[PDB]
Order: sequence, then structure tokens, then C-alpha cells
Amino acid sequence: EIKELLKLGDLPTSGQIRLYDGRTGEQFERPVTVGYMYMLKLNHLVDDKM
Amino acid sequence: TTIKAAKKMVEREEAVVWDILDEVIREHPVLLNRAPTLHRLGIQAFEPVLIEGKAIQLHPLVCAAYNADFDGDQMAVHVPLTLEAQLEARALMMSTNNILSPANGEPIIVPSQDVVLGLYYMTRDCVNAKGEGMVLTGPKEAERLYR
Amino acid sequence: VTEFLKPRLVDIEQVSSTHAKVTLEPLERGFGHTLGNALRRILLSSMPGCAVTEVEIDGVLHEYSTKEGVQEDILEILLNLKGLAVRVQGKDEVILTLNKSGIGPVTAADITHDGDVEIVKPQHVICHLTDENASISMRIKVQRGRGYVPASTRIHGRLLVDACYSPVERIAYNVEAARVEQRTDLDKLVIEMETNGTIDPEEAIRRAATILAEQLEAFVDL
Amino acid sequence: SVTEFLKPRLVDIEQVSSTHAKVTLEPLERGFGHTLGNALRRILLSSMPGCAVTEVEIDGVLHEYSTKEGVQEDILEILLNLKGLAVRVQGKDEVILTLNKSGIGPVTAADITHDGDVEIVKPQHVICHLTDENASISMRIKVQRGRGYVPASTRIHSEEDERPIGRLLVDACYSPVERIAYNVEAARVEQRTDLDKLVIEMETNGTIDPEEAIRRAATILAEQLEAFVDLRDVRQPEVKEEKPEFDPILLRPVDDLELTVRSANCLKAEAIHYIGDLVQRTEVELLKTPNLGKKSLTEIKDVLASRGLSLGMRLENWPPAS
Ligand SMILES: [Mg+2]
Repeated sequence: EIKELLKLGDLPTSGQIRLYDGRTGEQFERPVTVGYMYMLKLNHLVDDKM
Repeated sequence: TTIKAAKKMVEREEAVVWDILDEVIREHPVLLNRAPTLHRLGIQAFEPVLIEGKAIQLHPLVCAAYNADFDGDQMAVHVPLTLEAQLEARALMMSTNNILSPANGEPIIVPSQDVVLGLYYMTRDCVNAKGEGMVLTGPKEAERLYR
Repeated sequence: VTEFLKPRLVDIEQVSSTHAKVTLEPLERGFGHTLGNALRRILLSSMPGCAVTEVEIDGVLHEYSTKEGVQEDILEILLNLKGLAVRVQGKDEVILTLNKSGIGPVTAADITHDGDVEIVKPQHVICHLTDENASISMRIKVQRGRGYVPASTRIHGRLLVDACYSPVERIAYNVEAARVEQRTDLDKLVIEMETNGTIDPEEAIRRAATILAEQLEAFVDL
Repeated sequence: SVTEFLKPRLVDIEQVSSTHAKVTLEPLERGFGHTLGNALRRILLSSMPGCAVTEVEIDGVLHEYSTKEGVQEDILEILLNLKGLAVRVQGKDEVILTLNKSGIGPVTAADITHDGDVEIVKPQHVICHLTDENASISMRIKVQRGRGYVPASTRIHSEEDERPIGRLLVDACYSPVERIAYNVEAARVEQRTDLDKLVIEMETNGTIDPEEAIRRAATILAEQLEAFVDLRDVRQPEVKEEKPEFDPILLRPVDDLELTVRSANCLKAEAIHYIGDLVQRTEVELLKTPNLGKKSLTEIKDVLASRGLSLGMRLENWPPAS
């Protein structure tokens, strides 16, 4: 079903897209995996430690 | 020339204080310490450098030495101040003098991960890849070719 | 203010007189990588020079043999010539001959000279020789091109070779931190280049700078 | 011929919308395609002169964490939206805009009091929602020009900026470019092949114009390249300096000290315009002035002497330059 959904969008089924380093400007081989992951932030931020 | 004015200046952070500090720690070693110091390596020495933020950067291999993951693991710092102590820390507990673990004479500084992958991918052999069959006049030549 | 920070370099180290290590400081927070990358991509590929591209040994018309007269299989001689740098002025193409009799090893000093061309390192050991009676006869056609031109795509009898027109043997660049009086950090650039000995490294750097400025010319307005 | 190749130029500024723009540079010999493409992308994303909002102040607010009876969004959301605003200014390098609204409605960009030089790029940008009937919002907005990006607390210069509690400090995030893609393709040129037509597509705030941004970035790159187009041993360090000892106050006039204008005209009428020539003004050479009481003399002694100097010292350094 995830494949079907990606297919509904115009995105490749493999969930892997070629890239281009902003430093070099060239491409990477081995198409990397990129998506939209959820990310939290814990109340361990450095201001309370350093 | 007065300690009071010195406190004022260090409180105002005039760039003079910045390059003065840069000079004053140019060779001044310091001690990074994991929280539970299991074995002798738990405390080591380094020549510090100035960065931004509030974090403590450190070389990866030695973080594998401490068994120091980057899951938020806090480390303590310790400046040795008397001259004998500083020279000591440079002589004994500086990381570059502890590569063989005192437990077993095996090398404690081993490239653990995210670097071994790099090399292993590099030193591999795809059968028919672009450029197979040429002859190269030296490693620098092939490097230029690949770049 | 839209007025940037131009660097104030500190060192141009010239170890070995052909392998230089220039440093620049400081650059903008991201300019280090961009300048290093542009300069590397230009110097490696787009850098007019001169090299040898065609070879013919009047006995071995083949991509492979074991030619008596030396202790070097033909491929080794071709790879050794592939590095034989040579500087040609306003001439655009020339063939050279290498009739050197005797016993010892073939060096570039034996190359039959021309009026315009010049050999950079005549001491370049082309190939050794059988202990007796070998005058290896070869003609070498050199050219003046852009950069690397591999012999594979050169196919469009004879004996080709992977030309290397660019005068840089290798180039790398590393961007480290660089503090300004209170400013957090900036890019300190370190360009290490080893050249083909036909031109000094700093010459090559300024050549690439000029070539990129000429590229840009039709945009800037000052 | 085969060396010393040709050079590119900008042949189109096709804009598929008011924001998404496309430019086409051609021709590029070889490899210059990707090289120039990536370099220009880096320059563009890095530094382009933007003009986003940097400071705001509303009437009822005492701190960005407050509320205001009548507006739907909280103050912090108004700050975020304001940061989201996009505007261009032309002549000056900063300006103070004003927005006054009253009554129910979505308070948007165009409803501000624009001047002659400031120019909003898109009107329907929603700032807030006045939901109560007789709700009123009157705010002042300092919009400045700069380079790159800068957070809020890093802008601290003195304590007078924070003196008015109504001061609110939105972190300026001005960079007219939002995304910059590029790619090369084979250009069917007059007579050659593998000449690369480079295409650069840019999604921007409608603040910067495509060719404008391209030429600004190209100027930046060419200048920064010129720094070592003729690299050398230009190394900076030097020693044994001989400095003009006089303090820069002496070059400056009286009005560079925050003095009363009355005493200013007084020292005018007693032959004092510089400051290096009022220190060459004896103490008897001051109070003779027409109508010095103590107040004008208070300013004199305060901003001339009491800040460190004397009310006239027999100095012999000035003039070292005048
Ligand atoms: Mg841990």
C-alpha cells in the first residue's frame, strides 16, 4: 500500500532519490533514501548543562 | 594593570580578550572525562581549540575509546594548572600516547563505524564500471581521473 | 552592508618547487567550499596545456607485444610516456622522434628536439634497454587541448594513448575554521596542488582565476 | 581557437509566475556548466541583499508573550507572520512603516501605510485577524536592509534599544532566494556541439529580480575571486607604528557631543567650531561669551571636559593634520 501511495504521487516507488552535494555540486551514486520523518526535541537542551 | 579592570574587561569580552585567550591556551592541555571512568582511558588529555555553541567536540576514535556514545552523554573537563601538571598531562594522558589498551596490547583506537564503511565501499570492485581496463601513471593520476 | 570580507593570506609554501600549498584567510561562511570546488573543477579539466596523444613504434603496430630491445612491455613504455610533459609555444601540433642508440636507458634528453617545443624534465626515464644494440624508433604526436581525454573515447592503423592535457598532476583543498576578532567563524582555505612541472603552481592558480574571470566577464558591471 | 574558448551570456529572464523565475545562460564550453551552476547556487543561497522586517512595536504590547483583546492570533503568531512578510525598499537602507486597522477583518499586508519607496510584493499576506468589533491595532515596523541572516539576541548593541518596553525584536531572516535549482543541457549552438546551455530556476520572495540577483551574485563571485586572481605574499603583519596621538573627538565639532544648541551658537560666536581648537581655548576664553549662565556652561563642561578632558588645555599636538 505504501508503494501504491507513492505511485499516486509522482515520486519513485523505491523511495530513493538521487542527490547533489551542495559542496561539490556533483551527484552521489547509490540513490539515497529521503522522506518526511517526525522529530521531537527533548528537554535536555545544552543550556541546562554547559 | 588592576584585577578589577581585568574583571571588567573579561565581562565586556573586547576582542583583545579573545585573542589573548587564544594565545594563552595555544599549548595548554586539558582533560576530557567520561562520567563513569571504568578503566584508565576514562580520563584523557587534549589540546583544545575554540568553537561556538556549548558542545564539546572531540575526535571520533577516542569517543569510541571512552565507550562514549553521542546519545547526549555528558563529559566533564579539567584544566591542569601547575606547570608540572601540564607537562605531565602532555607526557602521559594525551590521547596520542595511548593507542594500546593497558588491558590487552591490542590497538584501542580502531575505526569503528561510519569510516570503515567508507573505505570498504572505496576498496571494492564492481566488475564492469566506467573506466575499467585503463592504465594509470600513479595514484594521483587515478585520483584526478575519479574527481 | 553587502560589502564582503576579502581574505588576507598568510603563507605560500613552496616545498619541492613544484608542489605548492597556498593558504587563504578569511572567506565568507560558505565561500571556502565554493571557491575550492570551482577552482578544482577548472584546474582538473578546463586548463589549456600540452601532452602527447599519439605514438607509433615502427615495429610494433599493435596494442600489445613484447618488443625485444628493452625490459619493458609496450604498455609500460606507453604509460611512462603518458606522463612525459612537454611545453609547446605558438605551434599547435608536432611529432617528435626518439632515435637513441646504445645500451643505457632512454631518457627524454635524447628526444630529437624542434625549434619551438621544449622538454621540461629531459631526465625523465622513458624506458631502459637491452644490454646491446637497440635504437628504439618511435614517433610521438603531441597536441594542445583542454584537459583529460581518455584513449577509450578517442576512438572515433595507429596506437593512441590517454592524453593528459592539463598541467596539474593533482589538486586538493581543505576548508578549516578561521576566527575573526569576535566573529564566530569563517572559512580558511588551504589549496594543495602538485603540478606537471611545466608551470609553477601559483602560475596555474592565477591561470584558472583568469579563465574563470573571463567566463564571468559578460555579467559583472563594475 | 581550440584553446582560449568563448564566453557565456544571459539570454532569457522567463518568469513562469510572479515568484518562480527562470534564466538561461549560454554558452558554456564543458564542465563550466556544473561548475558555474553550483558556484552560483551557493552564492545566491548564501548572500543576497534582503530587506525583511527586523523590528516591531505595537501599542498594547509589553512583550511578545502577551495577548491583545480583539486580535485572533496571539502576539507571537503576529511576530512569525510579520517575519514571513516580504517587501522591497529602494532608496534608503531602513524605513519605519506603520499599520493602523480597526474593525473586524483579516489584517493583511496591503492595509499598511506604504511610503513612496517601500513596496509590498504580495498584498494578501495575512498579518492577523481583528475579530472583535471595535478592536484596533496600530503598530510601527522598522524594516532594514542587510546581508545574510541574523538572529535576535545577536543584535544587542546597547541598552537604549531595549529601553522602550514596546520594542519587539523579530529575528531578521532576509534572503530573497528561497530555492535555487539548476541544470545543464546540450545547446544547439551556431556551429559546435557539447556547448552547455545552463538553466537556473529560482523560487524567490518577489523581492529580488532574476537578472538583478544573477548579476549581483556574479559581481560578488568575481570580486571574491579577484582576491587571488593575482595571489602573492600579501601577508598582513607589520610593526613599529607611529600614530597621531590626538583623540578623534578633536576632529569632530561641538554637535558631536550632545550639547545644548544655545551653547553651540555661543561657542560659534566665540570662535569655536572644531574640538581641537576649543581645547586651544583658555578657561577665561569661554565664559566671556554672550549670555553664559551655568546651564550652557554646564553642557560645555559636561560634553567637552567632564567626559575626560579639560575646559581648555595648553596642548601642542593639534594641528598634526589640520
Ligand atoms: Mg550514552
